[PDB]
Amino acid sequence: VFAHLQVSDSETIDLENLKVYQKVDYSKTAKPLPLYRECLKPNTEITFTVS
RNA sequence: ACGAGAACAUACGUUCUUUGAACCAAGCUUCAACUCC
Repeated sequence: VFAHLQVSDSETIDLENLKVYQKVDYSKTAKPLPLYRECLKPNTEITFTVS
């Protein structure tokens, strides 16, 4: 079933939609962890072509 | 004082002419740059 799913990449997202976040863990109460990862800012549209 | 004596089975002559080791065939199939604290 996965040999017949054709998914491509996306078009090149503009570089202004990237934002560096703090990785926070929330088990009982939120506390930060020293790890920043460069994510996308929310409500950002990314376009794929899947067949 | 031998059915004997003398006498090269020798001379000449391209294993040679024509002939694709070719034809067909995806280096591909399945994978999250990821999990934990």
